[PDB]
Amino acid sequence: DDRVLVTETQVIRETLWLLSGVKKLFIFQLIDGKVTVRNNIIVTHLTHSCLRSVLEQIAAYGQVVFRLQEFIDEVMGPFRTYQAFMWALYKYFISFKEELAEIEKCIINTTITLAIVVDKLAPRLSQLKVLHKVFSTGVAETRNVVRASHLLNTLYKAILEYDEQTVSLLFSLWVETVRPYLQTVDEWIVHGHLWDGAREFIIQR
Amino acid sequence: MIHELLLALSGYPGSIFTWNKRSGLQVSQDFPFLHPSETSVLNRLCRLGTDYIRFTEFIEQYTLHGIYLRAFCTGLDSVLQPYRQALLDLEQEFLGDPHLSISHVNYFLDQFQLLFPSVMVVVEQIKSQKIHGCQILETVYKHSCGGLPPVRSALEKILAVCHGVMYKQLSAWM
Amino acid sequence: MIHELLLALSGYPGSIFTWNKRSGLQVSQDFPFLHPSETSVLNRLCRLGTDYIRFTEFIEQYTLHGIYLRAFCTGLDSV
Amino acid sequence: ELDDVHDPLLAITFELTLRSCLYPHIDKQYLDCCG
Amino acid sequence: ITEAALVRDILYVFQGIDNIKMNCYKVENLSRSLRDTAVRLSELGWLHNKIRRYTDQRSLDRSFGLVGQSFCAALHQELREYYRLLSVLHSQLQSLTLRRLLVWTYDPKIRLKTLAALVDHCQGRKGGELASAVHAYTKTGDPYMRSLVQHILSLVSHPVLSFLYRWIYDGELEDTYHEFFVASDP
Repeated sequence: DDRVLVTETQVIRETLWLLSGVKKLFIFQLIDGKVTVRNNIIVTHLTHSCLRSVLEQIAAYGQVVFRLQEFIDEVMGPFRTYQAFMWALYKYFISFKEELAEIEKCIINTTITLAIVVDKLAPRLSQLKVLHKVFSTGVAETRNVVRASHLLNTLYKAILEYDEQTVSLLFSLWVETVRPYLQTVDEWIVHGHLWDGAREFIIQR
Repeated sequence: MIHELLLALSGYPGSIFTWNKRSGLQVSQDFPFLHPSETSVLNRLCRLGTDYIRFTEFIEQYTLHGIYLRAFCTGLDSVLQPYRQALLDLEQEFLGDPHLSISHVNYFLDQFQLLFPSVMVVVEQIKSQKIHGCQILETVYKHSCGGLPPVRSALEKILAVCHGVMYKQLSAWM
Repeated sequence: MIHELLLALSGYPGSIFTWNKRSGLQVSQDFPFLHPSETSVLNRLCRLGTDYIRFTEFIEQYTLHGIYLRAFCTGLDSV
Repeated sequence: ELDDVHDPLLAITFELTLRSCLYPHIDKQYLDCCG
Repeated sequence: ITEAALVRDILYVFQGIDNIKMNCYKVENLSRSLRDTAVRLSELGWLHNKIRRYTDQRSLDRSFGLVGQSFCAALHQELREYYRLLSVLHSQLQSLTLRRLLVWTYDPKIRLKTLAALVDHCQGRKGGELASAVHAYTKTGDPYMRSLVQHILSLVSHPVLSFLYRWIYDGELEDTYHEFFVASDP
């Protein structure tokens, strides 16, 4: 059986791209919306199997970030809530991307190997696992008023479960998703009329 | 093989270090390149890896429910931090001089080898008796009066964060 | 191709960065001086430029007539 | 400008009692309207 | 059977792992001028297997108590030291011979002869009665032993002076296992 025998540093660069959410990578070739490690990858060490083990874990993280990127894509290419929800998600990704991008700087310009970049990314791979469970309830579902109510209610329930850095994320993710309702509620009060779109509000007049 | 081992002690099993769901980490069989006398010390070394794997598997699974179980695992990673940090170091020392053998690597663990074993049955009592509720703040405390100085200094940390929950609720009520 | 990229993002394509009146900016083919799985981001980055040119091609032609439309164009130059 | 009132409240016990300080913005406003 | 092979196995008999097999480590050819020194050098393992088993057997049950465990724990910081020396010796096998090894392991044949005879004098001692049977090894005079055991006493007698400073300033004795010499009646 033949193998490609990739070098060592090349893997970390590829892993960073998987974290970034980019597709079409020589490693982690997805097939059906499910990232999956290749079969001919081997390093001088690590006996060709531990590599399939360590990559398999990071792959599980790629799924969490690839699916979210697929979600943001299906909104860019007037719900006023999902569109207001992704802007919170999108805002989190830019800052998260900066930490991953910064690491790439210290690679081209100190020794760096696998077991170091992972432990350096512990407080991120932790925060990311939460989103795989918070968003799972925002994707498993047809009317526009039940898809937005059941989503916004899942956050306020999931925060009371976590009552620190994980709470600061969900809270900063909450405010930027309840911004639509707080607007129309105020707009209904002072301007004396309910100005809704697609009957998004729960009061279907 | 060094960097191969330092991953096996991290939670990633491979061909040299097979994984069994019942026994735990262990070496497969005799290897020609290495000596036939080392096949023992590694097995003595894996008795530590099995602990970390069975730890992190339970930590992720969160399993039973209750905040006092959530916080216990939340704290259980803190005591387990010096283990990881002391493992990252081993690679740096081996990166410098290429004359270090498994003997030195086995020697470096030293403190972790006599700590995990005593902090293994504390977990087993929980998953085997359905210790639900604030009753954890005693089951961990009854083992906090142990003689081993390292342990007496480990569980006290977990009790120091597990009290943070009660102290949160208690002030919220009073 | 670094400086080659910035010029393509300003409205001047080249040989490595071909131009099409139907699709828009896009990487031509595979090059040996680029990573095999890197062309992805460039195509995504080029989609940012493709919008920019269609702005200028609309702005320069001013095309429909009327002052409000024309002043909407100059308003588009500020943003 | 309600959202621009909830956010400043964060500047000056989380999301249950903290949320119980948002309503004074929505209740006094109501009291004027009905009154 | 060269001299480099025996040094290859001896570095493992120093731990318990067995040409040299397992009460003396009978070796099983080679010249008489080699078997004798091997039998002599291996005597350090039989002192090492016995001490490790004692700490292990007791590190299993919780019946030993707080004072006992402390003494058992003190037997590991005096074993990490014995696990380090082997690493430096191991790096030179790639030169040292049996004669060189004798001048190397002449001192740790004594520390592994007080500790391997300190865990037999206190076998069934649970509680303060253990901290009183590792103090009956200080009346020895030997400046190398009286300055080793008088350190294990400074660790074993820390839990005892933990109840005492509790039962004096606060009067709240607490020991599920009966160790303190002040026994309460419900």
